[PDB]
Amino acid sequence: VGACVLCNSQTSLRCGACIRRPFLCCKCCYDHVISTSHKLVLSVNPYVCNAPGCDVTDVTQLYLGGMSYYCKSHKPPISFPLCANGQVFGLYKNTCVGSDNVTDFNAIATCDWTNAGDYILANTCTERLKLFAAETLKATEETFKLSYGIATVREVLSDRELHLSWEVGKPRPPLNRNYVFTGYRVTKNSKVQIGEYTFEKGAVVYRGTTTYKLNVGDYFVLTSHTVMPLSAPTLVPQEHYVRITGLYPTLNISDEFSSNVANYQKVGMQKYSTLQGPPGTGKSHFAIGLALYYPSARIVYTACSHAAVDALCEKALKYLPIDKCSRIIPAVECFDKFKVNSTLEQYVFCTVNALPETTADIVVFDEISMATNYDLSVVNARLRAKHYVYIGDPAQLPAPRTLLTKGTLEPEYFNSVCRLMKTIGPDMFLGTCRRCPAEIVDTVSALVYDNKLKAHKDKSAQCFKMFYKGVITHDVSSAINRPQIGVVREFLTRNPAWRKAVFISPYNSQNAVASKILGLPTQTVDSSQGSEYDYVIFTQTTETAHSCNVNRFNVAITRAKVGILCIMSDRDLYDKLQFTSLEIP
Amino acid sequence: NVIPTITQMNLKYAISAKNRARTVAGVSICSTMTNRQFHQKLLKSIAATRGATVVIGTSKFYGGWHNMLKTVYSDVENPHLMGWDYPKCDRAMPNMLRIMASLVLARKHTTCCSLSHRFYRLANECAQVLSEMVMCGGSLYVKPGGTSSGDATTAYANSVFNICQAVTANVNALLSTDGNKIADKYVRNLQHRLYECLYRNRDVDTDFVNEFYAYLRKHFSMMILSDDAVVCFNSTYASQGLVASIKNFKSVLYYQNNVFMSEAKCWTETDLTKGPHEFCSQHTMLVKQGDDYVYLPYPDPSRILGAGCFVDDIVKTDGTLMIERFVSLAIDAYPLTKHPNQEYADVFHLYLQYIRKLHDELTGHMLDMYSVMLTNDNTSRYWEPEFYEAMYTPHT
Amino acid sequence: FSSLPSYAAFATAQEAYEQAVANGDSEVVLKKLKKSLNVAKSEFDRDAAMQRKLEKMADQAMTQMYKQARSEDKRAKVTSAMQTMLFTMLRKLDNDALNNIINNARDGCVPLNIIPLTTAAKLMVVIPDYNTYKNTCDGTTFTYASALWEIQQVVDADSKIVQLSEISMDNSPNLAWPLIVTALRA
Amino acid sequence: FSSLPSYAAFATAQEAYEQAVANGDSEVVLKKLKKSLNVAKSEFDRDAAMQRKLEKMADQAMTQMYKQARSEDKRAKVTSAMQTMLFTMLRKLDNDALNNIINNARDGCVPLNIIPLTTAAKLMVVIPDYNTYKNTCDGTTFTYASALWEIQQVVDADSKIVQLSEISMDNSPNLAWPLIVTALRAN
RNA sequence: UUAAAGGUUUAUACCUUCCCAGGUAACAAACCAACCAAC
Ligand SMILES: [Zn+2]
Ligand SMILES: [Zn+2]
Ligand SMILES: [Zn+2]
Repeated sequence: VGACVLCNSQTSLRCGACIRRPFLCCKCCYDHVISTSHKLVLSVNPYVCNAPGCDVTDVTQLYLGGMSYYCKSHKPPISFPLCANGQVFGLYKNTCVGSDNVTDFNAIATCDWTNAGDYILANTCTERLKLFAAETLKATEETFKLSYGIATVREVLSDRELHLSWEVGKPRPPLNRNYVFTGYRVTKNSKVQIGEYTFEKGAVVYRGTTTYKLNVGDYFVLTSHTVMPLSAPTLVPQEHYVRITGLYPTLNISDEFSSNVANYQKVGMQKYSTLQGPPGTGKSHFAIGLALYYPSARIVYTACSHAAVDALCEKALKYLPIDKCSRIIPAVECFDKFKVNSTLEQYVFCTVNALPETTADIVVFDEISMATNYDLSVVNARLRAKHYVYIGDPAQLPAPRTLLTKGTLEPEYFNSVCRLMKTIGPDMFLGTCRRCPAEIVDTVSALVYDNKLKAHKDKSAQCFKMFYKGVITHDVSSAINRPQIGVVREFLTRNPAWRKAVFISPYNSQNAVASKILGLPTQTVDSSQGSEYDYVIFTQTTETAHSCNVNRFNVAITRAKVGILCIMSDRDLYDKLQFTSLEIP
Repeated sequence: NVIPTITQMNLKYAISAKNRARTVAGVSICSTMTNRQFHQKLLKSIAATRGATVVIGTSKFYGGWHNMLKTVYSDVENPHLMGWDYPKCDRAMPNMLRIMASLVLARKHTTCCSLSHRFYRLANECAQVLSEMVMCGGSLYVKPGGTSSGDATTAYANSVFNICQAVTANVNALLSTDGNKIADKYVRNLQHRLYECLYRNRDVDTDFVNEFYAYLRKHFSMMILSDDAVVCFNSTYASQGLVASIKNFKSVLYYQNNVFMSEAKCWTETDLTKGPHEFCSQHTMLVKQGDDYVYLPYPDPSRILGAGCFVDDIVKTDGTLMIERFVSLAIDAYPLTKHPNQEYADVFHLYLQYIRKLHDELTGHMLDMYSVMLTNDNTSRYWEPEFYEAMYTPHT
Repeated sequence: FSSLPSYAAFATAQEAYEQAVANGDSEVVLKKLKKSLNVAKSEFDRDAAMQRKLEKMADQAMTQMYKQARSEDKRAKVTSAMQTMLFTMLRKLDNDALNNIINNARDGCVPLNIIPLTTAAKLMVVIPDYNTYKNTCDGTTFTYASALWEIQQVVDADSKIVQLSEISMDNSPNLAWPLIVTALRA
Repeated sequence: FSSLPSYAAFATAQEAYEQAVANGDSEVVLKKLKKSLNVAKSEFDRDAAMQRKLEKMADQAMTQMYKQARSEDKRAKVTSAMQTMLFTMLRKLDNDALNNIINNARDGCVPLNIIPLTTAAKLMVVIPDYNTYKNTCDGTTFTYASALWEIQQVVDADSKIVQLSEISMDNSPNLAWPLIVTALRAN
């Protein structure tokens, strides 16, 4: 028993081959079986022929008799077909409205999540269909993770280097930090976890969360978890007020916090607020600023990853009372300076998949660009708050979509919050960028920020760009441009002060080669978000859509605080780059 | 051959009036098969006979209770009613009497089995239902004796043991009487020949066995069901010490059962227009129906109300899913309408009204929500007294 | 059984036979109007029989299934229904000794062991703050479970002892607050 | 029932019937016409009532032998289970301390109740109270069945470990007290 | 009011018997499932 996903009509008929088993009203279920390949009908019992040794599972061939369901070959004389008169017999048959068009639901429930069109339908459909699309996309990702083979430690060549034998007949997952494995210790009759691990080409260089002395026998698989049903929408209904509702602003605020006071009042004027924060603008400065601005308000800080919420705790520890703050951790080393698992504390810090069921005066979403409609819906089902604050940036990276192969996911399709602010504009905006010099700011303001991003620093004259195709080589799951690295090596010899820089690239293999050749610390652009360095060296290494991602490139070259060197393969972004150009040595 | 087996010790979960954790015996399958291939045919005849002393298999509906009570009143001179119950029948019964019951049950194989076959069947029975090895909570223990409730022939063996105890009580009552004071020549000669046949003869005398059986049937009429018994006896002979009284039962139990019985288990009735005080936990009341006075059994109303209020599974807590549960209870509680006490009839009337309310509630969840009507007309008789009155009328 | 086409056939036959009987036409001709008439009930009182059995299959199929949607749903929500029923009956009982501890436990005061019935045994209670300490304990007495219990010991959450006169409001924060209190029934 | 031969005869008789009825020759001619179809409706009767009642028995036969096959597979499963259970419980027999005591029997028959008494290598005592613990299982080593046993493990009713130092007189009321003490036969 | 009986097949009508179909009701026997009571 449930509610029809297209009608909200009470129903018990679930599409049997449809992975999330959604409740479909008799008319809706009839259309879903007659217009797709879904032929299994699940009700309280299945509408499967209960005759011995029968495989008939299509409802349009089934007849109800006596007290059961039979195929035409096995049916008794007296019956009426389960599929007749434009509806399927079942619970709540009379109370049924139906839908004029079933195309969107069919497209979402039949898609393999490999096309950008699937995501555009998922993020542009109705709220209930949005929820179903989120459920089926996460379930499809979870099952696809199981499609990868088992990697077992055959030989431990040294520390930080292993030798892995892979399962036959199954694909090997790409070796990058986006694929987090888990070890398993061989026992008498079962297996036990030995931690979470990441892998990279060497042999294979492994980086586990907890150091161990693993030997021959340990194996790694990508951990999967049960996909929970959704009930709450991705966004609560918008409400606009004439006064600040449920909050009391402080009468004494510091000049560190005065710039956002007007934005702190707008947070009180609406049910939910969308906030865009450029690199180095003080997104943590703002969100923790709402805490002191409303001292009596109970605020829950939530984020998708452990890293961001800990960074919020780090900035909270700098400005907020340690006794009133709490860090919720499920039963990964994270923030451990607040009291652990204290739901009823005034200031609660936790991630999406571990938030408890509670209420608060304000709930703070950080890093909303990596958030999906699933994470949006889950927390709203967990937290009921008077005010809702979404902080993130469309011009920054999204959560990776492994199944996506065709097309590029525009920011206005990452999630519901990203869709509004990319269309109706952000509710507030901080126009001051404090980290990068003006030249990076002016380049990234025109590219993605509508020229709305202002710089706080002046021009640094250490932002340097070079156009160099080089030679691109490909390994199993990444790309390498050794001549691009060689140019950087020649640059370092003539500019020894640039050896304090951090090497960044959109490919892990490029970082692996550059680390041994240059010796600089290496970071992928996806992992570099939320960090900062004085100098960085960026190599595009390709001209692919992965490297030319205007959200990624915004993230890539903006991790430098003083100076930057960009070896570019794409002419379009090179021309957009307002840096001082060089000639190839 | 001999096949020792293991019988598991399960723990029951049911409604009761005293806090004892009653347990039952999960006997194995081989013993079940081999004991069936004997006592299926032995006992299906017992369960299908009407008018005998053992009333196993006789229903109380459609006038069965009246027929049984009138049969047990079969021509007694100065009738009184008496009843008793053994304190611990299963856990204190000696092995000798169980062996005796098994032997009298196997007496029916005079043709199909030779002596060796009978002995080995008896050995198998003694090995797996008398002194078997019981598994109580994951450990094996040796059973001292008694009887295992959960085998094929528990009730019939209990009936045999009950009849044996009654006959022993009668014999002890007759042989212990003075004898010089007995004023009836026939009874004095009966006593003399009873002593001769007990302690002066090594072989069975069928003539005196028939004579004494006729005497017992004439003056001491029994009705036996497992360990329950109701007896109609000549009061004058019992007062004179010529048939077994209740103290004769107590002495026999004391010296042949290692058990002392008290008045909490036994009762007497001097007016037989009221029926037995208790038999199978049913009270008997003489009512009038259709120009005839009949006997109807009614239960303790507390039992019916407790069965209504407390349930085994949580699904039974919702009335609409289990309505036949209340129909059966109303069938069992109908005879309370005739009781002089008003609350007893109020129980049955309350049950009928609750059944009506349950039917209306079931109809409402349907019509309102998923628009369908299933009231029918065969349901309307479930809250009328005719359907239940027909259960106690002798026409089937 | 009115919305069927062979109903229209039966109606035509009935009209024809009514005309034949009201007219008194012939002997064999009206036999023809009763030949194709009594058969019209052989494809009516039949096709309106299987379908009429089908309908009662329906109403009662829709029934063996609402009560399973119901049976399998009811045994999946026991843990909240039982608790709500418990507290509804407990509130309906309206006993002072039960209500006192109900309110004490809803705000601050939970005992650490079964409340003893004898006049000797020990009782250990948890006091979370001073506000409850005012309501319950007054001096060397302790009113709880509608009974009087003399305190023999009060120790803070850090397992350090505390005396029965320091406790006040000026050492408000100079006391750890999850005080535990030991008492004996009077 | 359409691929039956009598359908063709019924159809051709009916076709001639409708053709001559539209023609409408006479009763003297249509008598044979309306008798041939009246016997063709009787033929298709027979053979169609000789067929649709065999589809029931064939279906019943298929179901019955389905059921018998299922039973015959379950029998093999239970046979394998019983045999493997016997063979795995035989391997704990301690086939050296049992052979010696068996060989000393005059006939080879020994009572069952003395087999675990003189051969088993583990003893598990169950203790209801401390006073019974004092007289039976006192200390780290005790004696029973004319043998000496040494304690290795003690658990309470909750199957949690208890050290031998916790079993005192005054500390007894703080223990679940069907204590299970397991020990090995020492030599 | 129209000699008699007998003869044949065919058409019509009635009655009777058998057989083959279709529906209604009853009775019983089996099987399956849920529930209640007693020792
Ligand atoms: Zn589907
Ligand atoms: Zn619908
Ligand atoms: Zn089938």
